[PDB]
Amino acid sequence: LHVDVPKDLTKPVVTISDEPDILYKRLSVLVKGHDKAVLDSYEYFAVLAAKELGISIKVHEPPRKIERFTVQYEMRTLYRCLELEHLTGSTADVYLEYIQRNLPEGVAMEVTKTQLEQLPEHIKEPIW
Amino acid sequence: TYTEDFIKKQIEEFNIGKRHLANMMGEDPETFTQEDIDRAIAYLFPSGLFEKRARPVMKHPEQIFPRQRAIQWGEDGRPFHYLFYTGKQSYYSLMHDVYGMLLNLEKHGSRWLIKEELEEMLVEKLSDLDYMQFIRLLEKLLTSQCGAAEEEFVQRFRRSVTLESKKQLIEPVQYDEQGMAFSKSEGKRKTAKAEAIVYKHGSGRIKVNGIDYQLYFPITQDREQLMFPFHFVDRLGKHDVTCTVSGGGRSAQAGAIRLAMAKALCSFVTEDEVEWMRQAGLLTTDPRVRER
Amino acid sequence: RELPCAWKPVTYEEAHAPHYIAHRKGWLSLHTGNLDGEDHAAERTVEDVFLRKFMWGTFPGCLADQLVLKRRGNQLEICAVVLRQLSPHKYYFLVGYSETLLSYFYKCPVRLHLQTVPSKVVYKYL
Amino acid sequence: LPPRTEKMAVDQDWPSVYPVAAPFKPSAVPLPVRMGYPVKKGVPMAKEGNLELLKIPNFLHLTPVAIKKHCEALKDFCTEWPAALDSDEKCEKHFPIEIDSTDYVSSGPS
Amino acid sequence: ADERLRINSLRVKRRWRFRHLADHGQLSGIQRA
RNA sequence: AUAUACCGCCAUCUUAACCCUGAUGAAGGCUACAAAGUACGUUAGGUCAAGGUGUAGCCCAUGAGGUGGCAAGAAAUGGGCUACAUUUUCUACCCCAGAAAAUUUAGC
Ligand SMILES: [Mg+2]
Repeated sequence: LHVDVPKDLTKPVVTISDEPDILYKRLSVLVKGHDKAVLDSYEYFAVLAAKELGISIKVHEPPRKIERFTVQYEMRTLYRCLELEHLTGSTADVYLEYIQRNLPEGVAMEVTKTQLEQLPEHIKEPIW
Repeated sequence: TYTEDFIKKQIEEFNIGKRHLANMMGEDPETFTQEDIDRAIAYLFPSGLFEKRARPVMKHPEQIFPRQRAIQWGEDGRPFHYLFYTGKQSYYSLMHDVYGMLLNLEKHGSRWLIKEELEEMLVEKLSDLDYMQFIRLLEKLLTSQCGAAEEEFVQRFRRSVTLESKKQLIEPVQYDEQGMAFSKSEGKRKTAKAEAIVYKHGSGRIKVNGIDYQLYFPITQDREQLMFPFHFVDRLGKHDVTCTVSGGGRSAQAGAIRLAMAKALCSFVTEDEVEWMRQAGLLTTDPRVRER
Repeated sequence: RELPCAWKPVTYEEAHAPHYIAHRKGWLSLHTGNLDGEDHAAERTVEDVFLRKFMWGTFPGCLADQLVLKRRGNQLEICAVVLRQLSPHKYYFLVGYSETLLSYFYKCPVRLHLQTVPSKVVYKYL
Repeated sequence: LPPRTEKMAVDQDWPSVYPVAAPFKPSAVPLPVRMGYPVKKGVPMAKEGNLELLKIPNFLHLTPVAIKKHCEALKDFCTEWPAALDSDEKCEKHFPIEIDSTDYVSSGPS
Repeated sequence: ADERLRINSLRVKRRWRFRHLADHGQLSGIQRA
């Protein structure tokens, strides 16, 4: 668009509620695919998005698995693990929505979230 | 068949696509390179096919289409090369040059280029006997007192193979806080991994995981294995050894320690002695391991 | 003929043999069912069978090549390659019809991605 | 009719061409990309009608420019880690309990 | 089922439910070894 | 009962042109230190034990019961399972102690 541009845009309504935010110590994202190049492209995408949102990310590659069965057929499952650390509940929600909506076909995700909680008041002292 | 107009359109299409890809990836089109093209195509079109050629690729059209069809004469029809009518202008021109250089010289590790790669350089198919002719002329040029120009000319047709045996990397001689010189080295045998420190001076004390060597190795065979390195170079009772071994079993640990001590002791012996230990099999990692 | 006298265009998918499926060819359908830990692989296979039969009977003599069935979340994308022999009005009719039937038959948002070609893209001759 | 890549400028806004995940369109992607095992004295096939390029889960909708432009608009939704919790040493101090829970993203109707 | 369950209490590859589809690349992830 | 019904799963087998020579005859064309040569089906197959979709049979019996018996013998060879020790066995230790008593299969 050279001249015809939207004069103003309706930004979505994000409300700062009163309730306190969840805190995640760690957030491990394990993505599984049949293709290593697809997982590498997804890793590049997710890592760049993490940097652009300020999240702290580390990437490693769990060993692959190969299921053979019987003429001999074979199925390779390759893994990529993206460990985010020290992100709140809202950052986690928005980042996960982004990277799950942009999950390529044939790739599955397992997100393990490690929430930080305080002791219940009921356990602070023994009952007398 | 690809007409020159077709190839021209392919070149301009490729340049436009290059600038488009630079646009998409955010890179500067002016400095955008072929390696960048490869990386960007890999990212945008991921493909895990094992066949490297089968993946999507964006090459310059000359890389793709066979462009060996170079015209050998102009519009008037006169051929460019004075040996054109031989049909092997490249090969015979090269032979002529070699013969001329041999005439000039008369008036005054590595391997030979193979037949197929010589064809690739000449861009002309040639038989085996003419390849032999060329190689014998090159041999004659080598035997004569070939100068720097002739030397580089030969090197144009002499491929490189690297031989690097005889050379055991001699570990540096370090000094501990007490001012004593020592050298550290590692060894492996089956699943056993050993790391030994040999001291320049000593009284022949070996200490394995902090235990005397005769207490750590009750069997005489292992003690003989530990003895072999120092005995071979006639320096029993002249060095102290402090080694740490882990994994494996009795004989595997003894072999790992032997290898580590030999590689550490290579620092305190003469180069001739290092070569002798290499030939006695004392500096080689044994690769024999359990097969599935 | 005579007994010792004895002694067809093909596209890429037709040309290459089954043992090239991960070397030169790819997979027509792409989904998570066959991955390790995932479930419902058989249900996806049955869905794929029905889609292929339905599409081959709903676009007769139009499909130049085999379908590509992608799945992202609950989306179901049919990327088909068709010929330029049928009229575009009938193509639009059939796209709408097939999309709606498959959405109501699989309870998911199905969507369809025709790519017309002038004629079969022959790879070689066997 | 002619492909619309002929009308695409060399300095266009690519994200507007591929906003969301879409299949490869040889009439929309202005790249002379080729895919296929070449035949003897042949070349990898062109993109028009190529089923192999159609079978790739392409990332044309996620280019670096697009990713940065998305993550600049998504910053509105984010909150800030409490700076007091600089490392794990204080995370194990102020919040002794840790709760691990997992979600799974597959493809299907259910 | 539940009735029988309670009274008792008182007392080929099927993962896909194949060579055709697997050889024509119609089963995702399946390939020859 | 039938896959001697299909499906599935295994396995068997089969899968030209141009240029010269001979007087322009049938005809012939090589020498490198170079002398014409260059360009899927198949199967009375097995599998109804980690799986299906059908088809047939008997229906005073291929169903349901009752009364007795049945519980073998002998060789030559083929194969399999156990124990078979003094370089052994038991205890302490993990190796300097004390007590007990003919074909065939691999080779690398
Ligand atoms: Mg049978």
